[PDB]
Amino acid sequence: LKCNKLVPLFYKTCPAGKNLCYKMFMVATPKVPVKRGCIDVCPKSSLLVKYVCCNTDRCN
Ligand SMILES: CCCCCCCCCCCCC/C=C/[C@@H](O)[C@H](CO[C@@H]1O[C@H](CO)[C@H](O)[C@H](OS(=O)(=O)O)[C@H]1O)NC(=O)[C@H](O)CCCCCCCCCCCCCCCCCCCCCC
Ligand SMILES: CCCCCCCCCCOCCOCCOCCOCCOCCOCCO
Ligand SMILES: CCCCCCCCCCOCCOCCOCCOCCOCCOCCO
Repeated sequence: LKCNKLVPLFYKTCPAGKNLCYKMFMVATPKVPVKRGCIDVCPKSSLLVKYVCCNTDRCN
């Protein structure tokens, strides 16, 4: 699996066990992702922080 990094023109290959890509962002500014990469479990979205997870190449 491949996922994009903070600057989406750059990407990486996930290590074993991380079969999800993710994009994190502050709920009030959803067009500015503050973090991106590979993860194993999709983090729990809270009141102020939202996470979008997906499982296909450079989907985040
Ligand atoms: C011998 C040397 C030469 C080797 C061959 C050449 C290639 C070497 C490649 C080396 C690098 C591969 C590993 C890199 C993994 C990282 O890219 C990615 C980055 O993913 C995300 O990137 C985002 C930014 O774009 C954020 O930083 C995320 O941060 S966070 O908040 O989610 O934590 C971060 O999760 N992951 C990490 O760095 C994490 O620390 C990975 C921790 C979990 C993987 C290691 C433990 C796996 C479980 C092993 C259990 C026992 C069986 C192991 C079987 C596999 C054996 C073979 C080795 C596998 C090694 C995997 C690294
Ligand atoms: C662009 C495709 C990459 C495919 C390989 C995925 C693993 C990449 C490992 C890191 O890149 C290795 C080659 O670069 C040599 C230096 O390695 C250190 C990299 O440090 C991380 C900073 O570079 C990325 C900058 O972008 C920041 C996030 O947008
Ligand atoms: C700086 C002023 C502090 C005032 C404190 C006293 C008044 C507090 C009133 C509001 O209390 C609300 C409940 O707070 C509970 C603890 O906060 C947790 C917030 O989590 C937000 C995201 O959770 C969303 C639901 O998650 C469900 C499981 O995924």
